[PDB]
Amino acid sequence: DVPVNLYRPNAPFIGKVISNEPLVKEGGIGIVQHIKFDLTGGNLKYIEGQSIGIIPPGVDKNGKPEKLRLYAIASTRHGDDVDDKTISLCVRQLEYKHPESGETVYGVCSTYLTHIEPGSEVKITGPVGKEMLLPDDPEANVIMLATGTGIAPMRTYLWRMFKDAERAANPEYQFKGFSWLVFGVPTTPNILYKEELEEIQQKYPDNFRLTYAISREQKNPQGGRMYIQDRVAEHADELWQLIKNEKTHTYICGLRGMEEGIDAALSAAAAKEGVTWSDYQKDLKKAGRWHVETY
Ligand SMILES: Cc1cc2nc3c(=O)[nH]c(=O)nc-3n(C[C@H](O)[C@H](O)[C@H](O)COP(=O)(O)OP(=O)(O)OC[C@H]3O[C@@H](n4cnc5c(N)ncnc54)[C@H](O)[C@@H]3O)c2cc1C
Ligand SMILES: NC(=O)c1ccc[n+]([C@@H]2O[C@H](COP(=O)([O-])OP(=O)(O)OC[C@H]3O[C@@H](n4cnc5c(N)ncnc54)[C@H](OP(=O)(O)O)[C@@H]3O)[C@@H](O)[C@H]2O)c1
Repeated sequence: DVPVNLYRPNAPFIGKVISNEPLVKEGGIGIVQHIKFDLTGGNLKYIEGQSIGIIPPGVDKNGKPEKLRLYAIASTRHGDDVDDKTISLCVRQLEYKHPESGETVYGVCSTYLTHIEPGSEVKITGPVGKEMLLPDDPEANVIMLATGTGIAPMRTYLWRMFKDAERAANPEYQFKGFSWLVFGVPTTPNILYKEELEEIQQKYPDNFRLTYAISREQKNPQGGRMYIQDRVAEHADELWQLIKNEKTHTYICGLRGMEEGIDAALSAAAAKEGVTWSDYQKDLKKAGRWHVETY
């Protein structure tokens, strides 16, 4: 019983922004915002791992109304206030140089979202998605591999697993498994949710492990920027040991470029033991224990 499309793109939920809080500390690169919306009055229900569409105001270059952009939900089903009245997103402002013009360009929806004021009414659709759901089993193991805003669904899992108010609100889900987050961002001030992630590891050293790939402050053994797949390769044998456990789920969220390198580290470790990764991975997919959301 997973609710999907309670509000469709043609008839979105309209809710007010409650707050818009900066996640990149001083010295960091660009802007990433934690935005929380009010759902009271409507009936938008959601669970961890799902996404929502935001429809920004305006029309594109062709005179057509702007389409929805999808964003991973960043709060648990209860919302950040733990009262079932809200929903949060974790949004990067898109900013780039035009290939042949040199001008600074900004994305439409991510600029709209990152500069939104509390009290603004926003078009919301969904929730959508069944690919990234957490298992109900409190004895599952959870491997999370995340670049940038890819942390968003991981935040829904981790908070559900480890937040005081969440543990008090979910008596049927007291997590006892092993949890491992590998998180790739460019700088320390760019570590989204740093303090809260570090708080979790301190309180649950046996249930949660936190590994960073800080791409501009750390180098991989081969001279390059420290990326996710370099952390993966570094712990490849242990991770493969853990993936072989039938209770283990793996979640990948962020850049598609992280996948090729993850498969190569694991293909190597799995071959040491006479197992062809790509076929085993095929089975994991079918059994629904390999979860991928790249964009
Ligand atoms: C499943 C899913 C989940 C997502 N979750 C999140 C999330 O949690 N947080 C988040 O911030 N985003 C997330 N996104 C991405 C998000 O949906 C938007 O795509 C993003 O915010 C940019 O939208 P925009 O409207 O700001 O940019 P737009 O105005 O739509 O512009 C994007 C277009 O800009 C062009 N572009 C980009 N770079 C260049 C370049 N270098 N040179 C020339 N053109 C370029 C491309 O044509 C691209 O299609 C997710 C996407 C998907 C599909
Ligand atoms: N990471 C994502 O979730 C994602 C998804 C789609 C698009 N993007 C692009 O990145 C911009 C910012 O993204 P955002 O804040 O989520 O992420 P952001 O903080 O940049 O974090 C992305 C991390 O991925 C690293 N990285 C770059 N190329 C990689 C590769 N091939 N394999 C593994 N890791 C790699 C980046 O390192 P360096 O920059 O130091 O190389 C950085 O540490 C977006 O506006 C978009 O242009 C990112």
